[PDB]
Amino acid sequence: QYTLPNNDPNQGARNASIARKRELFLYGPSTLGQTTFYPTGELGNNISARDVLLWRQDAANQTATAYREANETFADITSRGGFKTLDDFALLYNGHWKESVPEGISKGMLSNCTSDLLFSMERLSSNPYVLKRLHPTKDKLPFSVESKVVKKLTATTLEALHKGGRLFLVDHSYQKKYTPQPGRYAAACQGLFYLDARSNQFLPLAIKTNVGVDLTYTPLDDKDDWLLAKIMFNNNDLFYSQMYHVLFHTIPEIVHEAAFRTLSDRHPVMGVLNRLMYQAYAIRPVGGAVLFNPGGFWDQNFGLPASAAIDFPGSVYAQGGGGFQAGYLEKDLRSRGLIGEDSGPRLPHFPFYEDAHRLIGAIRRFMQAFVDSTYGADDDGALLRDYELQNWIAEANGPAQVRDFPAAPLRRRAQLVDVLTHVAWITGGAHHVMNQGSPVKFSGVLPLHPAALYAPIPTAKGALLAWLPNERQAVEQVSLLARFNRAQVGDRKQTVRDAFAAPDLLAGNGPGYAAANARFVEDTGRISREIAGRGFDGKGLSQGMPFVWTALNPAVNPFFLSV
Amino acid sequence: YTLPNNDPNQGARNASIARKRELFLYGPSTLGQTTFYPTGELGNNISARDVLLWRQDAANQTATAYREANETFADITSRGGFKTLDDFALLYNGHWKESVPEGISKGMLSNCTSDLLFSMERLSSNPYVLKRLHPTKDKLPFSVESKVVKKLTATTLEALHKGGRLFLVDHSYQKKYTPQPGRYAAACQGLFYLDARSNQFLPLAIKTNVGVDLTYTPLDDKDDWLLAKIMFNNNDLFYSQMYHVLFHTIPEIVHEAAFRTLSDRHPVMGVLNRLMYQAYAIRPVGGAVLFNPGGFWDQNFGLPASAAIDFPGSVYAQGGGGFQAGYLEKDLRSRGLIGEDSGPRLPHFPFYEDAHRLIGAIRRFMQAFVDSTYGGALLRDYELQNWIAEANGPAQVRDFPAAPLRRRAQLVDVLTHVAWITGGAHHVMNQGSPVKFSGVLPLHPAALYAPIPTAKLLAWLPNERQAVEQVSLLARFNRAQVGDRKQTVRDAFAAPDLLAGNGPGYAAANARFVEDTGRISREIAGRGFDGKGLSQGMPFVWTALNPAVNPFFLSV
Amino acid sequence: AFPISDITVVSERTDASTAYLSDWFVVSFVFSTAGSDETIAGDATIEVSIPNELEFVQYPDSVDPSVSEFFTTAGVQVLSTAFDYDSHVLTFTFSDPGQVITDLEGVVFFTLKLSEQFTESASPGQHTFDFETSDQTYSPSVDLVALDRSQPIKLSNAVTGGVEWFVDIPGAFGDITNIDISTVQTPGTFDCSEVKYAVGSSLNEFGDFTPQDRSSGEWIPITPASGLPVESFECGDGTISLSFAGELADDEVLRVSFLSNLADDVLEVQNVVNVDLTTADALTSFVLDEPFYRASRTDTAAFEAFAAV
Ligand SMILES: *[C@@H]1O[C@H](CO)[C@@H](O[C@@H]2O[C@H](CO)[C@@H](O[C@@H]3O[C@H](CO)[C@@H](O)[C@H](O)[C@H]3NC(C)=O)[C@H](O)[C@H]2NC(C)=O)[C@H](O)[C@H]1NC(C)=O
Ligand SMILES: *[C@@H]1O[C@H](CO)[C@@H](O)[C@H](O[C@@H]2O[C@H](CO)[C@@H](O)[C@H](O)[C@H]2NC(C)=O)[C@H]1NC(C)=O
Ligand SMILES: *[C@@H]1O[C@H](CO)[C@@H](O[C@@H]2O[C@H](CO)[C@@H](O)[C@H](O)[C@H]2NC(C)=O)[C@H](O)[C@H]1NC(C)=O
Ligand SMILES: *[C@@H]1O[C@H](CO)[C@@H](O[C@@H]2O[C@H](CO)[C@@H](O)[C@H](O)[C@H]2NC(C)=O)[C@H](O)[C@H]1NC(C)=O
Ligand SMILES: *[C@@H]1O[C@H](CO)[C@@H](O[C@@H]2O[C@H](CO)[C@@H](O)[C@H](O)[C@H]2NC(C)=O)[C@H](O)[C@H]1NC(C)=O
Ligand SMILES: *[C@@H]1O[C@H](CO)[C@@H](O)[C@H](O)[C@H]1NC(C)=O
Ligand SMILES: *[C@@H]1O[C@H](CO)[C@@H](O)[C@H](O)[C@H]1NC(C)=O
Ligand SMILES: *[C@@H]1O[C@H](CO)[C@@H](O)[C@H](O)[C@H]1NC(C)=O
Ligand SMILES: *[C@@H]1O[C@H](CO)[C@@H](O)[C@H](O)[C@H]1NC(C)=O
Ligand SMILES: *[C@@H]1O[C@H](CO)[C@@H](O)[C@H](O)[C@H]1NC(C)=O
Ligand SMILES: [Mn+2]
Ligand SMILES: [Mn+2]
Repeated sequence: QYTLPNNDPNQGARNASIARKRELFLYGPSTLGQTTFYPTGELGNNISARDVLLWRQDAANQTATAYREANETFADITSRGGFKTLDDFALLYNGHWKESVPEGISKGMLSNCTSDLLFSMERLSSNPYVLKRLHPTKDKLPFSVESKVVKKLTATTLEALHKGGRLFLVDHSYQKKYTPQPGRYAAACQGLFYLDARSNQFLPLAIKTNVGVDLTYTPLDDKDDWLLAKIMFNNNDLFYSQMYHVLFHTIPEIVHEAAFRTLSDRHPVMGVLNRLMYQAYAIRPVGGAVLFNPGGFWDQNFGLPASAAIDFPGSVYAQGGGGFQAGYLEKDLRSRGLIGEDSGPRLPHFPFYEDAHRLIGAIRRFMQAFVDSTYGADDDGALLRDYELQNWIAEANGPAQVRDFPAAPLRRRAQLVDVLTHVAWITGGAHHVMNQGSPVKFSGVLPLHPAALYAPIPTAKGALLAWLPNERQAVEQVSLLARFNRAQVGDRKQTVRDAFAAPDLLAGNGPGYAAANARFVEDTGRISREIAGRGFDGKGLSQGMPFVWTALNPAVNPFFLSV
Repeated sequence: YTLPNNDPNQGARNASIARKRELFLYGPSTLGQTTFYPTGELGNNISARDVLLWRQDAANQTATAYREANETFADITSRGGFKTLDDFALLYNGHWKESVPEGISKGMLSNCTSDLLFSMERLSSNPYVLKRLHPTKDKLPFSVESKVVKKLTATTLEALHKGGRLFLVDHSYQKKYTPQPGRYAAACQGLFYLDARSNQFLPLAIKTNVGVDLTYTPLDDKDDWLLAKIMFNNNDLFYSQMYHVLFHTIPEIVHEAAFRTLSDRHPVMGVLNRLMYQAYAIRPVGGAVLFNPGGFWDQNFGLPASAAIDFPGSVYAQGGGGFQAGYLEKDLRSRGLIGEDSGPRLPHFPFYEDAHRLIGAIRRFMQAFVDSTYGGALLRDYELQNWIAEANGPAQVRDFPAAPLRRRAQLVDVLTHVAWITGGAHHVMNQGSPVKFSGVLPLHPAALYAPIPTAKLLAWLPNERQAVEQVSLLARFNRAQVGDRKQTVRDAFAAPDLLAGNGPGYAAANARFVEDTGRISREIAGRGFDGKGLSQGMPFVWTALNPAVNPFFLSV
Repeated sequence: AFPISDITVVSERTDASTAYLSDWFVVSFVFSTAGSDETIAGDATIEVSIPNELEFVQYPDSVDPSVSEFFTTAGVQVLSTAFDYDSHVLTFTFSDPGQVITDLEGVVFFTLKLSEQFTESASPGQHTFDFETSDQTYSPSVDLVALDRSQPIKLSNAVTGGVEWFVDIPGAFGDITNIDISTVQTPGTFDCSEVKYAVGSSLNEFGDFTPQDRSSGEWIPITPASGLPVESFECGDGTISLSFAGELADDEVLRVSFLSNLADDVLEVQNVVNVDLTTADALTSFVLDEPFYRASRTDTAAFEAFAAV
């Protein structure tokens, strides 16, 4: 039922249907920011509207549930007198959100919230896409610290830590360009981290606000000053993750657009891409209508206005970001210096990389068997003579204007396997680290991770609940992030393990497809049992961290870009 | 509060209006395509303030309703769910005691099979769509087998038509819309007639206008006719909820024009601000939680929120929503429902009766208010003339009195109509009417869950969870707190800052209004069934215009 | 054959009848007297043929390991041995001029390898070796078993250098999620430019596979720059540390190869490999201390009883 065009008798009719798709499914202007073309035309609008319909019916249950459990949560907090201290923020979570967030929020995220190791390790797990190692000579120190502070904190110097390849940087200073909404405040933090030889641990060193009087904090500051510095950084990091992942939505969309304009609907790769891009064309329309509109959910809850949120992924794209091959797992991490001994020592623990490496392994095994089943050989003339595939590549590189896509002509199976692996990895993995249930479980857990700051950025070293949301605002943050989660994915059979198990794909693709599918189901069964069984060792650590991180669990995540 | 005519600080008074005009702007229409909505810094600030007041004033009701919904669902599931159609009483008997304290309508459950109850709803719980068929200017909608017509009515369609006795509710415009997956809908037309034998308004026929396009009558099988009424009520609920958007957006644009022209210390502006309390919350809140994709409308109604939002803009795009066209007597006699020119009189028009009393009280107060303010002095109130000119010009208000406004009766008309909408017309369609009358299950389902029949019934109605969710939403449209907050219609003009800030004539008028609406509210609260089981001539007790129950403002 | 009472063959690795095709086989010649033959020794020779499948292994290239003198535990000369490489006959020659030996108790053994010619076409399992004397044939038996794929194993391979070590991790153990490996050895020097790994899923009838160079797997070098599955990698002159995180399939074997260059005057190498496996639902440790040997070996202190007239 799905076949290649190479030996198709009805090739001229197949060509005709493609030519008619190309008249009705058109590249339109970028929406939801300025990145990638969004489909327009009669057929592109029909597809967009079908996806919005499916999304509408799939969001009802989770939305209603989240509002109900938010109303209950607020009744409980209010009845207990509200927040008198930072520990009462646990009332926001204990015993609540059982239906919206069945797995609960991160084990250890509340108990150990003041832990510096937990604050540094988040940059290698919850949001691993920003951290970057400082090259000893090709990068300079972003900011300076009083060397007496550096010596008492690290037992060495910034110069020596830099020369030794042990300094790492998170740079959110670009958010200096934005102005908070009135009654809201925000910094533009740069965080400096280091790998400590004394303990073999990735640790926080300093935080520079880059706003106002521009203070620099350290774990040697007063307790509340350092804690508040970490809160400001977490605010900037939340803004970053939420708005950079727009690109995790728009790079797949454009790759699928170019494919839909060139591959036959009966092409086996078209069917797998359609499966992975399930409902994907809803995210820009829905987000534009309720999330980033004037007074929408973003404006209601976050510090920076929706206009700044929407400007950020376009600025990234305008500076050259969002390359397709640039985003392959190891290519990305190696470009940031996070894999192996790269002009410095090896990170002892990179939980995102390890979980990612396992899951991507399962996906790549499947994709390899899928490509071999379709084209029939070993690790390539059948690929070269698939004019639909070659058209897809030319179309991507040309009219669709995809960045950093494998050049045409595509000569090696390994290239196609890379493309298909990276798409499945975005929709069933990378997306769910930044968005999906990750903000409610890890990235946006109060009090350490507030969507907005409610008191002005300090001007000296003195200080608290005043920067943090009040009871209603806190419930409203947890309620929005709970609305990014999808508790029903399991019963809907829309989990990452079921990604390739669509009945029409099993019925129309051939025996090799179904064998690769069964191996993928068993592999992701192993991976999901490993992740769900996670807990703390004898040092209170999980993957070297004071919290349990499960964002890449294939039994919990959907196989598509669901929010 | 003071007219500009003799204000010593008239220069600063003008300057404040210049500033407001520079910061409070007409913006693109939201919640559909009807009427401008305020942008600019001051408009954003007023919008946000109303939205915050609205959320604060919604907390109690939504939390209460959530826990009562969980109670109702636990009890229904423990009692074995719906097996009979009579099992829907489980949904209401002994539940929703705080979120709907007055209970749902007396008789709506016990007499739910009554044809008189079904037809009399078009003259009470939603009176805005029925229309008399003119003998020669309007044609019959469809055919009905003459045999059936004679058995039912003892006469013929042509005789009823010629004698001005045929009435129509046409919902076939909804055939333009496609229901959400797993839900279904008709595009019904209901034909009703004023039976000369019994002097009762009665149903004659219902035509679905979908599929095989069947036509039901009360002579059909029990479940076929009953399902016809159910489908009609489903269309009628869509209409009432989506058409009442104009009850929000037309007062809004009048108040936007007023806010850009009247001083804040103008007495008409103080009365308009009191009536439009929280009004600018309704479109943003409704956009964020009601008609957002996957919100409460999607969760409950058969048609998606996109079609819902399309409907008021369609009404508007065809000349609906005229301000003066909405005046109670103008509307009812445009539709041939009142006026002896139109035909034989309806013996019972509950909505017209209660509306005529209530609008009488409002109008008497407004006429005393205009007299207190003005006494000539109308034409010299250049802020007022600026309001009329602005409403007809930039604000694009439709069918507003032309500028210059010369007679006091025109201003009395405007203020009376605005008060009538925020204190009365809104609450017939919205507020607590859906949960008490318009959307009572099983006769008034928000969605149908089975395909429309193709030949001559729990499969169509919601299940246990979906029924509980419908009563939950409709119960969250109610505000059980309006009495304790002193925000009823009886309190409409008794604001301290208004009483104090206006004048003695104002306070005299207000005490008059409180007396009148007290009489009205006791009258409506004393209603019950007489010797023949009727209230206002209907098999149920309709109370949606009670001034001691309704809010004075467009609250949800 | 007197005074030969028995000829036994076991694996030096297992010390029993189970052996790999790659094993050193201890071929033991038991000498006893319990009748009252005189054994015409010294002057006397005992010829025993070695089956062609067994071979002496020579290191250095010029030293014949079969040529030796054998003594009592107290140091008395008893006999000397030499092997004919053309006829495959081992000759024992006593060193006692016209002088009857009354008592003889001892064991002469040599360590042999199986020939290539035999192992190319060999099949599991049981194989008997035929040693012919003059009055009797001795036929000890050994089971040629396939590689143990139920736990981590260690394998030696002589190369021009030269030991290549193999550490095999069978996926059919876990459940395997993490693998920790460390090796220490004296006196070799590890070549850190030559650490590599492969993952194979085929396996032949002897449980083995041959990874292909850049079915069976592909050899993948391990450098500081390498990423997952490599979690960590230290290589010093006498020690290597290595760690893996990844999914080892039930039908797969991870094979780590590390080369050790040796001085030419080295004949024997001590080597341990600790392997710790982490398996979902614990931590299982293994020690693999099998040495490496370059040549056929014996023990000259071979006889416990000896007496002549
Ligand atoms: C469906 O669309 C395909 C893509 O447009 C067509 O592929 C084209 O087919 C042509 C005929 O097979 C190829 O022609 C080549 O060039 C000349 C033409 O002037 C011939 O003599 C050559 O022998 C021929 N083959 C070569 C050079 O190997 C086109 O090159 C080819 N285009 C692409 C992009 O692959 C299909 O033909 C078309 N199928 C049908 C049934 O219409
Ligand atoms: C609203 O919620 C409050 C508690 O949050 C609850 O007390 C209200 O009930 C009413 O409170 C009034 C006090 O302001 C009281 O006079 C009134 O009798 C009481 N009514 C009932 C039925 O409990 C809640 N509902 C309101 C204010 O209508
Ligand atoms: C809303 O979503 C929840 C979660 O998927 C649904 O609850 C599941 O319903 C299926 C249907 O039989 C059961 O098999 C599961 O056991 C339920 N899971 C849980 C955690 O309760 C619920 O039914 C959905 N509600 C609606 C109206 O669709
Ligand atoms: C992170 O939090 C977890 C859970 O709150 C801590 O684990 C608990 O530690 C206490 C004392 O060490 C034990 O009595 C509990 O039994 C542990 N709970 C679990 C579920 O294991 C952990 O110690 C914290 N880690 C750090 C570094 O502070
Ligand atoms: C406040 O506004 C009015 C309207 O512009 C000002 O002026 C009078 O406007 C009327 C229109 O109703 C004109 O007919 C008159 O000519 C205007 N009066 C003049 C020019 O004296 C009024 O002056 C303003 N108040 C102040 C204090 O400037
Ligand atoms: C788009 O959808 C409409 C309604 O389903 C249909 O009439 C039209 O043919 C569609 N156009 C396409 C699929 O190109
Ligand atoms: C309660 O639910 C309503 C919707 O029913 C929502 O608007 C409101 O924000 C919720 N309350 C809280 C405290 O989140
Ligand atoms: C709008 O609100 C902000 C925040 O309170 C305030 O600073 C500003 O002055 C307001 N604008 C107007 C026109 O009142
Ligand atoms: C509340 O009600 C919903 C359905 O209305 C039900 O699924 C849920 O389990 C209930 N929760 C509790 C705590 O009873
Ligand atoms: C309507 O219901 C009420 C209460 O159940 C009953 O007393 C009355 O007789 C009913 N009226 C008719 C006309 O059936
Ligand atoms: Mn997303
Ligand atoms: Mn309303």
